[PDB]
Amino acid sequence: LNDDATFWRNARHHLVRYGGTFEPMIIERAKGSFVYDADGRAILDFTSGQMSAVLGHCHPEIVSVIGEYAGKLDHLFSEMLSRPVVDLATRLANITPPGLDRALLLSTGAESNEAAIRMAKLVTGKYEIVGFAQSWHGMTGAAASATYSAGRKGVGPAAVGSFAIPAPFTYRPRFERNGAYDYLAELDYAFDLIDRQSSGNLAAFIAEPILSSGGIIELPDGYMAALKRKCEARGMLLILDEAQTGVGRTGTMFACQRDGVTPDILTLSKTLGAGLPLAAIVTSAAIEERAHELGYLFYTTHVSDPLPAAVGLRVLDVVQRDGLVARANVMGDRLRRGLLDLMERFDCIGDVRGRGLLLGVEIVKDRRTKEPADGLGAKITRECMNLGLSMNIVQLPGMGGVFRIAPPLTVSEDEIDLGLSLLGQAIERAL
Ligand SMILES: *Cc1c(COP(=O)(O)O)cnc(C)c1O
Ligand SMILES: [Cs+]
Ligand code: NA
Repeated sequence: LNDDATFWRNARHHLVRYGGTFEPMIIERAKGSFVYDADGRAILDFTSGQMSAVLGHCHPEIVSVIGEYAGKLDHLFSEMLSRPVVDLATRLANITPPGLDRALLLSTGAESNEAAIRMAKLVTGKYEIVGFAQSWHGMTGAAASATYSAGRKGVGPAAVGSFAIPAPFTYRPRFERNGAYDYLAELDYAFDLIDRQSSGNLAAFIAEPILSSGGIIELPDGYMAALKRKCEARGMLLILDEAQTGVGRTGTMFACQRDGVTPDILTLSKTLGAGLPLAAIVTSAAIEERAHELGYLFYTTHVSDPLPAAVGLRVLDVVQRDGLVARANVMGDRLRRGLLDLMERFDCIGDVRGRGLLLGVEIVKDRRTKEPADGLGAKITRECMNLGLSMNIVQLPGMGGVFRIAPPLTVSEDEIDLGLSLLGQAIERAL
């Protein structure tokens, strides 16, 4: 049972709390689309762990590659190359858009964004970084300085030159022109303000193609292209953080492929490691050559470690051959349809958005007022867990609570249906 007195005693006495509250269960195993508590109760994992397990839990091919390299080639001095590293870097060059040629293999998402930001500052000779007002790029210094959805208070100044602009959000538009939401004009207006504040040192703009922590805000048609042009006109690099959108989750191998806009640097992490700590940045040959000429440094314990690289390569092999990018579209559309059906039934569902298997459901009190539903969102989430459905709701000011729904790309039709059913029941009893 989950009530193990000594487990909870040790947890309270010895864990640093780091945000939120801990779930009241003891997870003892995980397999595929489910995690199991100490009573053996299966819980449907509708967030793929921490928005990361694209192949689901304990996929046999990952188990196989992990054990193989753990016993054969594990960790190396960072100046020593090995085949998993060169193969993964080569695969990444080959599956990312033309213009992204060279990779750096790291461990975490914040870390990949730090490497990208450092590279942009170095090759531009500048230091100001612009991100979105509802962004999430990680907890470490430069990534946190460009993170606006949370965490900026109580911990002193952010990095010098940190700026944000509003993200285009079609469900809660606040910039009108000719009686309609003109998000491109909003983007111009924002950059004019950036330009006036800048010391003339804009190095890069960093962006998630779909803002996850910020409420599953998808950049609308033509926005990314317009953003890239704002960067080009200012000699800024565009860094796209695909920690959650990359590796097929949104229905294309990388979300940047949907808009056809190729960033100067692409960062990958959560979905690349599929649960394991592996991350990466990919950039063009021209930018990498210039960074090298200027002495680029990003040396870490695990940079180019063969075991993580071997895992990432197996993850890409599985996604490609089992056609998991396509599954994200088919299971994603099945899930979306089911969510829209719930929306037909429940007035509290104000919006269903997102792409592929990265969907968002926003809870409101009034669909006309779009008034956030205080407490209802939390209620629904608690009822889901009681029903055996693991969910996550994110709450930002001026917005209703948003469920972030991201099941493994290996999720079955019956599992999508089970989730939709448990969600409807949870709403029914939360009301
Ligand atoms: C998870 C996340 C990060 C941070 O990755 P960590 O491994 O937590 O440092 C970076 N970018 C996005 C968009 C993420 O959601
Ligand atoms: Cs290493
Ligand atoms: Na490429």
